[PDB]
Amino acid sequence: VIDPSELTFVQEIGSGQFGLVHLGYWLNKDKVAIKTIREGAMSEEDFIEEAEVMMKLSHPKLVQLYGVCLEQAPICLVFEFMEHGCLSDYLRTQRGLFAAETLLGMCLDVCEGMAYLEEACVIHRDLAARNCLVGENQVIKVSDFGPVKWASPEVFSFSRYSSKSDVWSFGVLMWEVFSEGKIPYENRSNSEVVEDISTGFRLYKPRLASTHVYQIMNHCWKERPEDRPAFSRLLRQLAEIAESG
Repeated sequence: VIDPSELTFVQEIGSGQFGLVHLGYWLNKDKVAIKTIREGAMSEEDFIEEAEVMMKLSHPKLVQLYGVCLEQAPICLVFEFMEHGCLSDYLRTQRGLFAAETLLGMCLDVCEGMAYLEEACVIHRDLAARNCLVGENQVIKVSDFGPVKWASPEVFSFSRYSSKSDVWSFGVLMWEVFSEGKIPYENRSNSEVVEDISTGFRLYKPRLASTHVYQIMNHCWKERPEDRPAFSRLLRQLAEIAESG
């Protein structure tokens, strides 16, 4: 589903060399977010292979794609627009207005997304509040798929990604959510956080996080990947708590 240029560009709303993100409209009708590339930022093949897989993946909790622009000019990906920006950003402002029953619902949205990605054998090498989008009333959707404060030990060292590495990250994101968007290990060095985690230190439990939520957070943070629950499991565990909580 290729887009020629039926795209109107409005404002810059995101960046990182691999292109910027603009708020646009497709056909003067649909509000969209357009991710352009740069120049020699991504091989044509890299971006093509990436777009295809992204278009292969679809879940209610992942950001939806409208199409791609290979029709020249900066190459780009047209996503649906998320009316509330990125979670992290939403969690920081709005701080003090969240009910625990609301923050957990958020975590559950990213978990459903992540369960889907997990089964699809996809690894989100950078799961964090900054890559989650808020839209249709609180609904959280994961994006930027297809930062050692979020890396599991196996990543720190061997750079061994996996589905479990994601869960570890998910754990940090939960901390992020429940702390209403605070910086994990803020006052600390990368070549310092590794020290603490390696000894058994874990992010402190946020006030809004109940001991039961914290428990799961600590299960995502087990040293061994195999000791961590799959997202498929995290989802059901989070559900129970939420249900009763």
